[PDB]
Amino acid sequence: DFTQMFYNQNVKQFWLPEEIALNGDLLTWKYLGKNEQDTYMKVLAGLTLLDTEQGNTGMPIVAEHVDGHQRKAVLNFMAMMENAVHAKSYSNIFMTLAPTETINEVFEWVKQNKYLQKKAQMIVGLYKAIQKDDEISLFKAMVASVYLESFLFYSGFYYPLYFYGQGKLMQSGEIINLILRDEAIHGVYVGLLAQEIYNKQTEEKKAELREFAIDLLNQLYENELEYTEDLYDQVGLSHDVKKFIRYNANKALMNLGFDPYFEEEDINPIVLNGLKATVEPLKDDDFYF
Amino acid sequence: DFTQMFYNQNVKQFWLPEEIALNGDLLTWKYLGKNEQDTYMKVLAGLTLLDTEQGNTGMPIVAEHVDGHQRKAVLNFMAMMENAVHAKSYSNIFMTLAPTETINEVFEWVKQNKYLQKKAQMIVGLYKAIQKDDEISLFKAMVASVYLESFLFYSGFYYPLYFYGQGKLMQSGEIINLILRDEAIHGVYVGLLAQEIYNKQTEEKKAELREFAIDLLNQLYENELEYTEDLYDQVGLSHDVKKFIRYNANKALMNLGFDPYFEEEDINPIVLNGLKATVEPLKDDDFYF
Amino acid sequence: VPKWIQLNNEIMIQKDGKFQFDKDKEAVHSYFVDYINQNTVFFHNLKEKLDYLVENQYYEEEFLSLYSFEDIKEVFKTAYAKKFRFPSFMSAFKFYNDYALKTNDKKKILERYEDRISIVALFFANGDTEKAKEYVNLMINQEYQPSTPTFLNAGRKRRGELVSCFLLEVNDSLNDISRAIDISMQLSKLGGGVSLNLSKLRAKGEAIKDVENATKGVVGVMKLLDNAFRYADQMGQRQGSGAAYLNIFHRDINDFLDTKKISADEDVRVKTLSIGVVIPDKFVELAREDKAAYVFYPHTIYKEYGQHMDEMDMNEMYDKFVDNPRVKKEKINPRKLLEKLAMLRSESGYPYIMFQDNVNKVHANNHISKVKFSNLCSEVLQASQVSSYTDYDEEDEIGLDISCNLGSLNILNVMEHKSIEKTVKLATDSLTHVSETTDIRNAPAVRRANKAMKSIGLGAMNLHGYLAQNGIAYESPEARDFANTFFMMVNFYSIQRSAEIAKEKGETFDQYEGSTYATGEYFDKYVSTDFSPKYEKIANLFEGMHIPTTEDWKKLKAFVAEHGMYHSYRLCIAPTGSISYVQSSTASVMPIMERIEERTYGNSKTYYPMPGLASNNWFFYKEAYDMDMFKVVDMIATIQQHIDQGISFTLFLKDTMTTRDLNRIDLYAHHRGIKTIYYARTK
Amino acid sequence: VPKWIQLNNEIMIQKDGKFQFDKDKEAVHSYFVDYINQNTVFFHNLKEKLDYLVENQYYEEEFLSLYSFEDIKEVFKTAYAKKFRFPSFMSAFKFYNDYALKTNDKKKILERYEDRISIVALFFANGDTEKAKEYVNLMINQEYQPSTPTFLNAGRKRRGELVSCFLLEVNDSLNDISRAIDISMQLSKLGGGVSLNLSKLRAKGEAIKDVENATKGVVGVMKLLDNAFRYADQMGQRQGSGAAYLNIFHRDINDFLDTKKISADEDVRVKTLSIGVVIPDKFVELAREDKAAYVFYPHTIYKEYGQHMDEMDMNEMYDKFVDNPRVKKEKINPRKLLEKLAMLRSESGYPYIMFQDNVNKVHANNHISKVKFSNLCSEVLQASQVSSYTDYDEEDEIGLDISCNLGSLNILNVMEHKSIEKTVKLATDSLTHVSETTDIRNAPAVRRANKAMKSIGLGAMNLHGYLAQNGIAYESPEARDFANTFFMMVNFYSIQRSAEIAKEKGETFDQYEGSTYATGEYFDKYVSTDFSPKYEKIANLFEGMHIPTTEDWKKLKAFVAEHGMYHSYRLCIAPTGSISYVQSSTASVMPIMERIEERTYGNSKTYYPMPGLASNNWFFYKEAYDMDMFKVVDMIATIQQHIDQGISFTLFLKDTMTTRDLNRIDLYAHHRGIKTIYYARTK
Ligand SMILES: Nc1ncnc2c1ncn2[C@@H]1O[C@H](COP(=O)(O)OP(=O)(O)OP(=O)(O)O)[C@@H](O)[C@H]1O
Ligand SMILES: Nc1ncnc2c1ncn2[C@@H]1O[C@H](COP(=O)(O)OP(=O)(O)OP(=O)(O)O)[C@@H](O)[C@H]1O
Ligand SMILES: Cc1cn([C@H]2C[C@H](O)[C@@H](COP(=O)(O)OP(=O)(O)OP(=O)(O)O)O2)c(=O)[nH]c1=O
Ligand SMILES: [Mg+2]
Ligand SMILES: [Mg+2]
Ligand SMILES: [Mn+2]
Ligand SMILES: [Mn+2]
Ligand SMILES: [Mn+2]
Ligand SMILES: [Mn+2]
Repeated sequence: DFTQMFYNQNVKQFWLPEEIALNGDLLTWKYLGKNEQDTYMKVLAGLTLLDTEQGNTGMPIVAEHVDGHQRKAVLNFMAMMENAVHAKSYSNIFMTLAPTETINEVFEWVKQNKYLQKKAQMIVGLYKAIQKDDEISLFKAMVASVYLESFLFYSGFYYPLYFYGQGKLMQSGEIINLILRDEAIHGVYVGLLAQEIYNKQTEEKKAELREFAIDLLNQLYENELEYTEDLYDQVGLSHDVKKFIRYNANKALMNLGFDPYFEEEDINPIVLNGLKATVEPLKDDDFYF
Repeated sequence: DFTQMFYNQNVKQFWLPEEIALNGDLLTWKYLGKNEQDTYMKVLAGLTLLDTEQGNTGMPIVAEHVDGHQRKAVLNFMAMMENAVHAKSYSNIFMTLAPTETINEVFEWVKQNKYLQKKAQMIVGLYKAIQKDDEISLFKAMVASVYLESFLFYSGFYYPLYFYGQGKLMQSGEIINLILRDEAIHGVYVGLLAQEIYNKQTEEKKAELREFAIDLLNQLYENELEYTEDLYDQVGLSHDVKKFIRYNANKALMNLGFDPYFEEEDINPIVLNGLKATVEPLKDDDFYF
Repeated sequence: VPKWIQLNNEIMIQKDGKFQFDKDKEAVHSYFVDYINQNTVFFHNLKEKLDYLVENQYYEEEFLSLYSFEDIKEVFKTAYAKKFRFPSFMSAFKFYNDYALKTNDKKKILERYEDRISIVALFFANGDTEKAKEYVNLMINQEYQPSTPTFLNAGRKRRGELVSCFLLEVNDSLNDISRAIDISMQLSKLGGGVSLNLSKLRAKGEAIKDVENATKGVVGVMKLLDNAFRYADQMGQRQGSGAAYLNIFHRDINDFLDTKKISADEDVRVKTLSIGVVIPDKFVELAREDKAAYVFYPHTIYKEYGQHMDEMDMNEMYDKFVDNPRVKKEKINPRKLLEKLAMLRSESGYPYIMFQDNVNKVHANNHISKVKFSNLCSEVLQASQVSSYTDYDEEDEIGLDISCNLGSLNILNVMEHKSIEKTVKLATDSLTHVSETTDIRNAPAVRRANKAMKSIGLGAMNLHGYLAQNGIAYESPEARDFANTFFMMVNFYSIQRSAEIAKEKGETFDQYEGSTYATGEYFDKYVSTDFSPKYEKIANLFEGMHIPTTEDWKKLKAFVAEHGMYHSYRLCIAPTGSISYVQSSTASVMPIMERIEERTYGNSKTYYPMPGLASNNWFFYKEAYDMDMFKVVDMIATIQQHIDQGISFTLFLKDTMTTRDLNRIDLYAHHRGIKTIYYARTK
Repeated sequence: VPKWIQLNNEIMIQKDGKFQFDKDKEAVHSYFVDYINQNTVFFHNLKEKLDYLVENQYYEEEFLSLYSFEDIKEVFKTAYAKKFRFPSFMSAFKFYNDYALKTNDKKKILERYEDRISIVALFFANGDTEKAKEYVNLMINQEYQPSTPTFLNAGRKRRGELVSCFLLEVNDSLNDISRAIDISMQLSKLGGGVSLNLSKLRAKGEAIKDVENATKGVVGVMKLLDNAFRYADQMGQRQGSGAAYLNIFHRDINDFLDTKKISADEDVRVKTLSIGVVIPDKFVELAREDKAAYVFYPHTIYKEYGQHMDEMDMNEMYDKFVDNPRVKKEKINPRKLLEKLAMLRSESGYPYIMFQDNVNKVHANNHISKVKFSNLCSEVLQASQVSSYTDYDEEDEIGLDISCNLGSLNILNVMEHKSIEKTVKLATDSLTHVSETTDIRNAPAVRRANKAMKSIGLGAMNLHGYLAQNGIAYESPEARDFANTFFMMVNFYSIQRSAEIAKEKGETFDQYEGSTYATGEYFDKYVSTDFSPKYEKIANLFEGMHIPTTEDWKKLKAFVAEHGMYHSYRLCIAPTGSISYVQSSTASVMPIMERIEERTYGNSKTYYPMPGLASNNWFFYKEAYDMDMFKVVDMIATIQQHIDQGISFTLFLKDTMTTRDLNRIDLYAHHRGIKTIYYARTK
């Protein structure tokens, strides 16, 4: 009911890194404090590292196990965007803002970081556990994918959106907004594929899959809180970032056809500024009574 | 030495079939004989099948086994083109020119056609035989992919080109030329990757790999002859198409770094004729003249 | 969470396997002892309250100046002597959130229920203290409920208009289209729902002065009206609601319907304008016989005959249209169009269905005009004459644009008090007053029709509540017998009050002499058929009340012949959406959607049980979706035989049933005499 | 492919390294030997042709009845005696595809160029055979070209209005907004481009009847107007074109601008509504000093001062608005707003820029009103008074809505004939006749302002063509010297003709006595500064023609003082889109965009070289994008100093230049006295 519509929306959102000139960001970058520059670098590396997993494994593995030519095509398109567009865009932002030696060090740090690794390996673990012709294991991986696309990225997206909403780092913020817009549709699409599997299950199996999804969400959420304090306490933003994580967790759940887990909260206004019944023919004698 | 330039070439060649309006072919299509329309539909259906498998299976699987994020980005982009752009374009052509029943019938015809099933069996079999960290199985699949890109498509491409060259079906022909332009660079790129693996081998191993490549080519060739006769005898063109596929077989061998295998012949000259703005802030000196 | 919210949520917490309905009552007490009494503004006496409300531009001083303060004090004391208590939390909540007068900053409550009722009664009486007390007793007993515009806005300085619905006829011209857009914006600014008949507009591909294929059809006017209603949205408080009605024989009928398809493009899709389809008996006959039908181009018909396509009878002129070469037409499949209607109603609940011949076979004012379309709630069915809005500096020919004032009888309270006659007459007087004091300075046809037709709408609520609280199944023949008798009584006393007003004022409505009231035809079925209850239980229900017989109807017919009727139209059964909460009544004559409804307000959730729901009457409060729609159609037809205008008839469908079932329900409604069908709500 | 199309495409085929320009001439012959003569309806005599055209409702009887048939035949003979030949294929193609009268079946040609010119001349003369022959000689020499409405529709029964530029003032009310929508629809129906001033409309979040946050702002009005213009699209022939102008100090200015962003949502973006921004000198001063500016809520200013924000001088009112607590305002960065304007113009060419003080420091009718906005082409700059459209059955207060009369001098043809005076006076007479014969019955303020102001727009075209064919670079100081002298003579003879018409008819335009013409201030710079050419080449160009001196200007000033002036406005330089093809001229006073333009008609390609383009003048025909925009601004300001209204001034930018360059061009235009900036076309 939905793949051709998503095909259309995906291909019409096509873009390339070269379209946004990045050099003018240096005019606001130079005015940020060390903690702001440090947080930005670390957040950016976090997003880059997670998105690489999605391009190399997450999207291609789902495309491999999903049946249907049109679904495979949409999934291929999404994998292409991760590897050919998003990855080059993150690299471009880095090369503009930091010298080569600084980039290498930030990636070394974020590569060793406990909270980034915990979530990266949790997601990758579920992708590696998919078994041929087993729709339960595929569903679990789709849940992981939706959580990455619609939830885990957002502790990171917060900061570029925060600057973007203030008139700072506008070129890289525009790029991030385009990336985020792609991840949103990726999350919604994979969510619909997961619901299709979920709806084929018994009531007991459904309850079991719901417990899986909520348990996974809880593990990731508790690690996100730690990840958040680790990066954002030094710039005083953690309270507001936490509200943004919960709001996006609720969107991820709704993508999977589940109820929101967290109470509704308002979001930081600066970040906000950055952001058929069955047809049956008449058989005659239906006109007579 | 080459991936970056292929990356740039692939992304700059990006297109969608919807860019080409097809209603202009309606009259030249209406005017073709029943035999001509039948061959044309079947030819494009055979192409659709090849691109379906190249997009679903061939390109993603090669991407999985080839090392390097940039090489993977090129291969992922090529995969997307196969199933999200190329395979879909044929349906755009079908939906314009043919009624639904004729479309349904031709897709049923691909499923039961023995030559098309044999060529798919052979090519996809080699893709699925790739073993992780086994460069020889990978080479064999890359040879198969080059043969699909640079040889097997051409029994199909002949007919749209033959019409384009006579000023007939020129909108459909424009789509086909764009597809052909893509496959030519896909065949070269995969050819270069295959040569990388071949060049690592002992002379004895190389001799075996040439045997594999030539045996495979001959087996595919013999099947393609029967396929060509089956499609083109009713339009009187089988001998001409055969010359064309031999010509392109030599190009496939060359893409693999091998000498031409078939003698040169004169190809139908008709077929040969078928071939935001940057923002600066306002300074205080810009307000005075 | 508030204490009353917890008490209201305690209803669903079952005790000994039964719902805790009594907890609801506790909630109201809490809602008053913790919120309403603390948030109310108290004065030393009524004089200070009235002065504060008058000088602070809360109340109009003119209607209060017609009474001495002693009379106003007596009226307020009469209102408060009843010691009215809201039996459910949601009744009081809905009144004090939607209808009670608050301060400018909306931080305090200035009007209680008794204060609002007293103000409305004083406005109704127009200087008569005894009449004001009668209105106070009628409303505090909750026998009669003025419509949401009248109840909310009566006697207020910052008020809008007291008329709920407006119906506009749009002539086939750019001047008329622009005037219709202007009048729609003006009336949506006044707060009323606007319905526009687009059947006179020529279809797409018609000629504008000899250049052919030039018109955008009714879809362009639909887009213009949709943008106009979006712009005029009651100052951003309530979304601007409009209705477009098109005859099913219009050529644009498909494109019209395509405005509501969920796959429609943005250049065609219309989202704030409801759509209604007017189906003559000819279309149903063609669909029944499976003969291919023809939709027509209105401008060609107007050129050939000098009259609009919807201005004449299609049942007698369809063959002439088809055989006329100078009339342009397109072939359609009427059964396919019916299936498209059913599919559209399943998907979105649109279009409204108006069976034109069912409306006009009993329409009393066919001489003035036939009813060609309905209102936004598809219950107003009145004669309308199109206006000729000419160029600037040229005099406009002002026609008749329908507009009536709504008011609902609470059937349970009316029958409990055994006061059908008194309630009907007082409600008719109040609606007559609302019509008389209504003067709209930007809708000329609406103003002229209000002054001439003097049409009012007297509805009814709590039919299902009364039936379930008296142990009568809504689908039972006993319920239909009760509806027949009760609404015959309502019609009798409404006609009697209209004739009495005509006698006391010496004037009837315009063109009354050509109506079936003047000729006596209207009373035919009333002077030959007896509508007394056929069941002993219903007769006992009507005990203590004089049920009119054929002799009383003959006397009323003679009285009307001697004196005439003041109102062209008297009875119309509106949906009565939110004001039914305050009256503790089921919505309109429709069956209840659910026994207990869960509604989310703010961050809290509340449960409203149906009025009088309990263990002994749980199964008598059968949900509408579980009911046979054919028996609901039978009930609505039984009521409709005594209602001169239409009834907002919502269809309640299950997800399992197909579009064929919806088409069968529609065709049975047409067969049974149903005038209009409001909504197809699917569970 | 037709033979003439092959001969036209043979231009690009280079022989001896040169374009075959002369081949174009051959194409014309083919286009007449193969197509035009074959499909041209011929009659035995002109009497039969005129009878057939009148009887078949092609022509009007009234204008032909003013002459005897002998006089009409003499006028036609005078037209045909020139033996006019189109020099390029595109000229004849554009005339016979856009302006030549065709049968109802659109397969035969009823009007040749001489026939159309004779008919337009007979319409202009209004019964004077000698005047008709003078008009025929003017138009067949191609010295003067009536605008597309006048040229196409003059003398035709099936026609739109002869005026297509309309400026409407919209007052801050729902009645006025609905009337503006209606008038826009009526004028688009007539075929005119409608510009609406939205500055008087209160911003989003303002109060309606003392309820807060109720107004939708000017964006909802823009949505309504966009829907109205989409609906009214010349009977489905051309896309409905409308413009909206907002003052930059209006608070909605960002949302206004946000209507043209690509990222804007469907409920925000207007697609068929052009937007223009009025920029007072105060905004430029605030941006220059980098002081933060304030955008004001218009309704609060109106409540505080009793006048609209755009009705008072912001230079003296801005500080009082800021310091007034009862005036609501929002903080903005004027430099950020300028950068947003430049970015939007780079993306889409919008908005049009109106420098209010540049217009009003030379405006002759500031006593009537200051020029608050411009037209759809951003060249009409006239005083306008808003109208108070009240409710129904209430008298409206009709103001002044601008509608000027377009017509363009062909500078090359005018100057080679040494007939600046005669051409200007005859064009003024024709424009006066068309203004007097215009009667719009659905736009009251437009009709009132046409009767009172009698404003006409006399433009010029082929400036770059004339300069290039005379070996003068468009950016050279000699070109600006020629423009200064030529347009000073045009202004002199236009004022002389206006004063002569005022003396003959004994009447001036309404409120002329308060104008700077009456006080003699307008002639100040003309009685002190000599505008004779400063270069010998330009003086030799003007040889054979009397150049008005300071004494001549003093005599003209005395003549205007004694007799008055008939036209409130006389000169405005319109873009002249398609008539420049028929006249074989470059468009307006703009520099050429391309030396040879490639167009696609049907499935065929066609090539139009600029008029007179050859190898010798290839370098002088410099493309507009390659030119320095500062020198183009200098030339346009030089012309503007002699034009009472504005000039359609399109910026021609390269893709390399950024928004800083666009802002610099805009600020230099403001500094140099440019009144309006039309478009930012990026190559
Ligand atoms: N259900 C209700 N509906 C309307 N008003 C109510 C309701 N419950 C309480 N109130 C208001 O709150 C007040 C609280 O008084 P309550 O009903 O508890 O009894 P009381 O103090 O004995 O007096 P009384 O019942 O005679 O008014 C009432 O007098 C009335 O004004
Ligand atoms: N360039 C042109 N522009 C306009 N009309 C043209 C042109 N060329 C030909 N015609 C039309 O075709 C006719 C034939 O012109 P041609 O060049 O053959 O010689 P001619 O001496 O002008 O002819 P005629 O006897 O028609 O005056 C012209 O009279 C005119 O009506
Ligand atoms: C002007 C206009 C009219 N119409 C349609 C809508 C109206 O219902 C219909 C009548 O327009 P009219 O205002 O009646 O046009 P007219 O009077 O000049 O033409 P005629 O003499 O034939 O009546 O034309 C459009 O669809 N688009 C337009 O732009
Ligand atoms: Mg008309
Ligand atoms: Mg007002
Ligand atoms: Mn990504
Ligand atoms: Mn993604
Ligand atoms: Mn391919
Ligand atoms: Mn390929």
